[PDB]
Amino acid sequence: GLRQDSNGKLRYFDLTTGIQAKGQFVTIGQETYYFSKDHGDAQLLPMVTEGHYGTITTAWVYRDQNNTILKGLQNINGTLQFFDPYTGEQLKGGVAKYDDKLFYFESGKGNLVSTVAGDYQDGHYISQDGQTRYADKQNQLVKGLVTVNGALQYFDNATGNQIKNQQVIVDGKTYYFDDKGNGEYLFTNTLDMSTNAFSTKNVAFNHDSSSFDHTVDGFLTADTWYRPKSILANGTTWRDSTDKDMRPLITVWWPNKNVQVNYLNFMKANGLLTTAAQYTLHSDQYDLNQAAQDVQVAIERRIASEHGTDWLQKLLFESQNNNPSFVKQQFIWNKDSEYHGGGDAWFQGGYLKYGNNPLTPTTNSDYRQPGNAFDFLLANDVDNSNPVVQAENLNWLHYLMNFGTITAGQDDANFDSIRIDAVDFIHNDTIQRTYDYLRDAYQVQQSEAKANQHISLVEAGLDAGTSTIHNDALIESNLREAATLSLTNEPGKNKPLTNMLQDVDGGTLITDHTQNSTENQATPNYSIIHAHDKGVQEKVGAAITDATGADWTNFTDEQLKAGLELFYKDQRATNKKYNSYNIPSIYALMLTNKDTVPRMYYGDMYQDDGQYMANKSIYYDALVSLMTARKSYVSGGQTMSVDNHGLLKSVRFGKDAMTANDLGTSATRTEGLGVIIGNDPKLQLNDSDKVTLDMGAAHKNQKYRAVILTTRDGLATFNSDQAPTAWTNDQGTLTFSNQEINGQDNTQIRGVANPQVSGYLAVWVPVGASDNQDARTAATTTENHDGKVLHSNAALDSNLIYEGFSNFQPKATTHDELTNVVIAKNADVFNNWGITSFEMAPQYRSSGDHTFLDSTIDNGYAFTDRYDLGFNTPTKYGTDGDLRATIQALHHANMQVMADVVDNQVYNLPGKEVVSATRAGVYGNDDATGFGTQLYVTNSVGGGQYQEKYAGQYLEALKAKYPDLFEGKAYDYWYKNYANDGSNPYYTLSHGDRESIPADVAIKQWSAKYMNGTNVLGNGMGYVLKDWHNGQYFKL
Ligand SMILES: [Ca+2]
Ligand code: NA
Repeated sequence: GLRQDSNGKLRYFDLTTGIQAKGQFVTIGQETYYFSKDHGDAQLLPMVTEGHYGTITTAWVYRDQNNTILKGLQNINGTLQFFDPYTGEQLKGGVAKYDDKLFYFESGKGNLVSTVAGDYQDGHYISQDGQTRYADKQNQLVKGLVTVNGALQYFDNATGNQIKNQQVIVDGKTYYFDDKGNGEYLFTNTLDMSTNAFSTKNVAFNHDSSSFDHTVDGFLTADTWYRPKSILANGTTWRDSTDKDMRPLITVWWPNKNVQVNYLNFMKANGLLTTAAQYTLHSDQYDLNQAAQDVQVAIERRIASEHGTDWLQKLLFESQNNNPSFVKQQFIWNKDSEYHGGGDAWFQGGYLKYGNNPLTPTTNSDYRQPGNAFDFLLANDVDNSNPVVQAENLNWLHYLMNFGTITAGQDDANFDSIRIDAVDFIHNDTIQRTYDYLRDAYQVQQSEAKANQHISLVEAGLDAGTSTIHNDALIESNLREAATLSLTNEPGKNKPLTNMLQDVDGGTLITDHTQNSTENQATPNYSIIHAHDKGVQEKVGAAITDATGADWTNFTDEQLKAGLELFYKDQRATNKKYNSYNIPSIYALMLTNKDTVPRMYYGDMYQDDGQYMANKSIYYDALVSLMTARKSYVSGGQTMSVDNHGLLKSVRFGKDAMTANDLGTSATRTEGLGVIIGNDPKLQLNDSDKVTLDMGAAHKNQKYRAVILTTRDGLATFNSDQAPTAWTNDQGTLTFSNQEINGQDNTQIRGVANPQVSGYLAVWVPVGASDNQDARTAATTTENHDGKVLHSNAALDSNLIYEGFSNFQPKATTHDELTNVVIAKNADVFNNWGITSFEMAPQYRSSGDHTFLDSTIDNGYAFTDRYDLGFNTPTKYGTDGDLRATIQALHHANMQVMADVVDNQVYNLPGKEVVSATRAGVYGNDDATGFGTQLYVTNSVGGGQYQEKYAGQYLEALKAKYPDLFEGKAYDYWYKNYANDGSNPYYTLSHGDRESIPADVAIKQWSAKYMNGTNVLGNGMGYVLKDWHNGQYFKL
């Protein structure tokens, strides 16, 4: 070990190999020394006790017992650190010179971990032989572990090839080098194990499963206990082990030196070793190994004293004194070694993509191809490319589309249509096959009569190319996004309303409102401003976190209630910090524009500081008046322009009048409407200027009356002809000005700032409609020949969807407050507004696990058992009985009912397995991180009682009735291409070929073989134990 030479100089010789230590640091008993690179002579580095870490103008520094700033190399608390010799600023993640040699100080704590061969600033990279290399100032290849322009980097010693996206062992230390070759230290490896007689007795009794616990799929974990050959009873007397003897693996074996060091120091601090001896990353391994064997003595004495091991379970594996457990304190066994986050880690810290390993035959897969623009989002990502999962998705769809029949023999209690949740995150083949189901079951492709009985929609725009190719479902129009530019912002922050003249998705036209006199041209679409998520969840989220301090995905009912109070107070004020401006105007656009199906959001009409439908919003009357006027008056062609005062003027002509010169039928006279919208609350007209609405040739010399007028304090609303009136001239033009018409207040145009309008809003309809005029157009049975399921025409436009929930509804405190009970009770209210399609929330039982917003407010999107729609105990919305009664009531009130189909993910599956994992982002793209690729313990097995009962149960019958669904099939779809030069995305026609699928394999419970991946779980890169020297996993 430590030995003096002839002259009394101290030198060090490794305790196992006998190799002299030179140019390195060694801890010996209590002291840490450096041994010079020349003669190997010792220099004692004094232990710094007392003193504290601080800051300076902001840079961390370290001050001694009496407050002096320390400079240079320092031995602090059994670590070596380096502080700039001028500023005293601590170095972290870089090199410093000592003894004219370079040492690296890791980025986490600034601890000295290694020697670096050289530091380079003046050479240059080259490409040779298909590799990247680095040439120094003399144009000579650089080799080994070096720093280049301040980055730690590694060039293969033999070739000079730079290493990228790999973990590399250099001189006994393990590093990761990223996609640019930029490195980071991970851990110091253990040299080699004791081979004394003591160690031979710690060896495992055998390799059988019964010798180890906390195993998964035959692999060992950090939590594993094992049966040794022998037990040092009470620390003194070796005996053969029995089948009742188990000891933690981590009392005898460590994955790296950091963990062994931390282990000895932890056991020190908890009374199982007392010694002046310091244990550091510079300790001789021989001493560390012996120290661990000595801790065993003290462990065995305490096991004899306490007649058991429960104290040791707690000591190593539970939180003690509000600290993480010993295991969880270790880098390789915690989230720090998973490198969470990144721009592609949209939720939950990001994702782990599953792959294959020869040692994991039960979780391997031949599939896992995303087959769409996106892959991961949340929780356990379902592999919807897998043929067995595709069959299961058809099973579940059929279940939902026959839920009343299936569960109660009630054929009037089944869902009619679907929303495809997270459509761009699931494989195109399952989307195409889903649309074939609906074609097979309901003949939607035969005519609008059938298609319009089953109006489905997806959560995407024009990028949902499987949905647009044959318009099997509505895509979302660009109105929301356009309105967010020009209407929803505070004064001074809106763009001009000219962006509302065309509805355009990344440069592609969905529909043009300017002079729309045609049909069957627009892409069938739905228009919204808000939804349960969109435009909402992160604004409430901010009132919550602001009033409370909680995070937007995880809070208590009490903190939520508080945030909602602030939220609604803000909503009802003119000056809004959290809430959207101009909401009634935007609804006016939605509810009068041609060539769309509008969707009403529940939360724009009702407030979540009340139970379902209890508290009307400030906008409620305006939206009711607009839905009422839509049903009575809205039909025919559209025109739209923005005048010289910035006012948007939108006219609908009435039934059968497509252009401004058409006369239509006798019905036309009393149909049509005009809308004037401004976004300038300071608008003032001069005395001579006019604002005109050109109502058209069917509306000459005609009396109009208001639906909506802008007032000082809000909006005046009128649902009858008893309203202020105005007259068209002999050309059909209504004329407004800065003066009132016939002394009628609020008939003049002027900008206004108030809680319901920030700019100007007026809606005018012809006087004289009969009490139940209905300007809607019925669907016909005429056959389609163009290949499209939905067609954007007067009949499709006559539909109206209601999204009948909000995330932030409170839990019901009584049966009568339950959402689904209240919906059934109020079914005629929806009919009277003209709702034709009732979009219910996802009805699946919430996992309740608080791992995301959806599983904290229990909205139905985060579930374990996708067949459990409220059996035994209710969901947030009611029981399975309450659901059937709701669907019944809606149907008897002439509405279709939408099932929110969530194929993307499953939450909270308790059964564990082991699968190969790499970090990935939403796109399914591998991230270059330190975690690399590791076997990983996943929470991947489960489902629930209803998945067990129903999954796969319908497949044999479905293959008999609709055999085509189980065949392979060629199909086309549109594919969104993004341009290099920053010009608009463009669409190309892709071909797909879905596989044949089986009907005889059920997914009764989920497992990893059927998943693409999972959100990161925080277990670490090395929770599944292996030999880090050679990468070999332990396996029973
Ligand atoms: Ca997915
Ligand atoms: Na050694």
